[PDB]
Amino acid sequence: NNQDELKKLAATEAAKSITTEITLGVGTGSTVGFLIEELVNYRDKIKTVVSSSEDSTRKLKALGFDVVDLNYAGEIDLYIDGADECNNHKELIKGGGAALTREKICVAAAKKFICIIDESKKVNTLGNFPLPIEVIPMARSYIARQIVKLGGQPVYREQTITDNGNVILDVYNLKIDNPLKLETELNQITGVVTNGIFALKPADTVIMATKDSNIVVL
Amino acid sequence: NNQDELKKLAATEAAKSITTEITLGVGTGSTVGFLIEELVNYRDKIKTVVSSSEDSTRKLKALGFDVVDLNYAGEIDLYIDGADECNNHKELIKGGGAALTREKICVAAAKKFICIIDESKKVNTLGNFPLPIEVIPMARSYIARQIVKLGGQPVYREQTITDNGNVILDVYNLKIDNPLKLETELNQITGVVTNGIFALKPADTVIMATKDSNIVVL
Ligand SMILES: O=C[C@H](O)CO
Ligand code: NA
Repeated sequence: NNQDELKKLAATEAAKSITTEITLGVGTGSTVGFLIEELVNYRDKIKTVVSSSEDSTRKLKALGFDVVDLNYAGEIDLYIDGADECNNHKELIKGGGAALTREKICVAAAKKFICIIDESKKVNTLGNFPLPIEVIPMARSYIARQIVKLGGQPVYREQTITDNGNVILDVYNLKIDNPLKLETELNQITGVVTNGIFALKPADTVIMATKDSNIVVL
Repeated sequence: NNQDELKKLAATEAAKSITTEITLGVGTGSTVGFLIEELVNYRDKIKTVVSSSEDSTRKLKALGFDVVDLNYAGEIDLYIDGADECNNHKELIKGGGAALTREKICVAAAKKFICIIDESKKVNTLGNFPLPIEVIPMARSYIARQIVKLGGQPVYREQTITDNGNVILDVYNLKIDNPLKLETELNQITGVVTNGIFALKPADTVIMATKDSNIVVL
């Protein structure tokens, strides 16, 4: 297997979109890890870095990058991040491992979002990967009940805490054939901070490393 | 303290709805302070107490009530709270005391929501009192910009952190003629934790103390 080589390929290809002086936004996760290492070749163009997690921030600072709060940066020119799932319309499930809320905020504040994935993330319909939802701890049980009513199977990630001080519910069993509609419905549930459907603002570009080490750009 | 007398009047009237043994939900603020005080008369009827703020929890425990986390309380039977504004359809603006998120969660989980106000909170169109919006800190400026596109004037509430570790934007200039629509569209903004429009789940009962010390029930 060469999943790491595919991740590195997609990350290396994406970094080439850094062609001018920008405020760069950086995702979280294993694929982004390869992207972060590649950024040492673009120091002349990276004016400002905004980070979606403390894990990414730690890695970026170790490489000599000046990571600033989004409030100080204003807007991101280019945000680069991975995904758990990507469908045929560049709509994503994100937030599996960490950073759901700040990743979604970074995407919102970014003029361009490039998603980097290996082929295993590519699906026709979202939902096989469980949907992460970050929730206010006090509302966890109420929200789980409302998700049951929506047809999902909610599970509490017991003892997990986000860097926003919140908890996570994973939703299993969902066939998400209408991402726009379900992302909207979940946003309406009191106590939901963020849900992991990235559809209302999808990826602008998807760089996919294929099983044969080719690059396909959606 | 004429207004204080009106608030005590409204709170005393609401407390009389505690007729059977219930799971009680407690709001936040000066009006609720008079209700909490009155709760000593209803001890034998209050099995469980859920609190909407740390401030209310300290007060409730100072009077020897057992404050119970909503997750093991399950469903609130009766929630009593105040508001910043109440229109003609029992749709509210809340969050002047910065506790809107947990208050909104309590309302969602409550079988009956009783809102207690003096007549100065009664309006025909919501929005003259600034709409509070709880916001993930890193998303503050981004959200401020989006609020401007909705015709609002966002002002960061200085030196204020919520029980949930978040910041508040107070939004001026909105004429909220369709609170259901605006509440829905603010829920769609990435980084918004809770907005202070209580309309999709309005109050079930409003108890209003008028300027001539009478009680009007809406
Ligand atoms: O405490 C002040 C306001 O009633 C918050 O809703
Ligand atoms: Na939200």
